[PDB]
Amino acid sequence: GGLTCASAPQGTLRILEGPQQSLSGSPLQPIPASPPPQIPPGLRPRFCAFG
Amino acid sequence: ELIGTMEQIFMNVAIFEDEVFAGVTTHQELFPHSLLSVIANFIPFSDHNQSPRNMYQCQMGKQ
Repeated sequence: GGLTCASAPQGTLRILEGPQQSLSGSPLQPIPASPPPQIPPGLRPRFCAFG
Repeated sequence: ELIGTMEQIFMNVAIFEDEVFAGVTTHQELFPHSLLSVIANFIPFSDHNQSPRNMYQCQMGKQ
């Protein structure tokens, strides 16, 4: 029950949970481009010149 | 992702999908006019008129 002292420890192993692999996909997923505005189909002159 | 006030001085966000590159770009804003208030969105064609015109329109609409 004396509990004598011991020598100096050489190395200290650190145990830790691993990096989060297979979380990010190898291609990227962007928000798609909002489309450029279209001229709508079915546009015709509705105004006739009077008389 | 709810980016806060101090994260986005270290993040490379992108506005357009074409401006997204590989390895450099890590985020993207939702819609590209997100930088504007509710009232300054209500201004039609904001990107064509000059800036104090917009800053004056935002206090026209509130009058």
